[PDB]
Amino acid sequence: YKSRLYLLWLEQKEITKTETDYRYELKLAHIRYDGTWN
Amino acid sequence: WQSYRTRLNTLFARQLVARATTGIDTILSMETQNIQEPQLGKGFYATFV
Repeated sequence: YKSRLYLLWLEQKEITKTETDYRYELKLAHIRYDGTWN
Repeated sequence: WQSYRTRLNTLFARQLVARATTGIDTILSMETQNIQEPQLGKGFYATFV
């Protein structure tokens, strides 16, 4: 995106509702100019 | 402020990221220094000669 490398990924969290269900979150991260990541 | 609009932020770096892909030589070029940013709200540009 905008010539920058980003990673985009989905994660699942296990949560008690008893019964079990899951939360879904999307995360995005990128490479900075010094080679490190944000 | 009153009728004035003062720019606080910049998108320069956001665009620089693409320029930067070819290294320093581009980053410090005059052309890079001419990067444009959007106007501050509704209004227009005009030259008053």
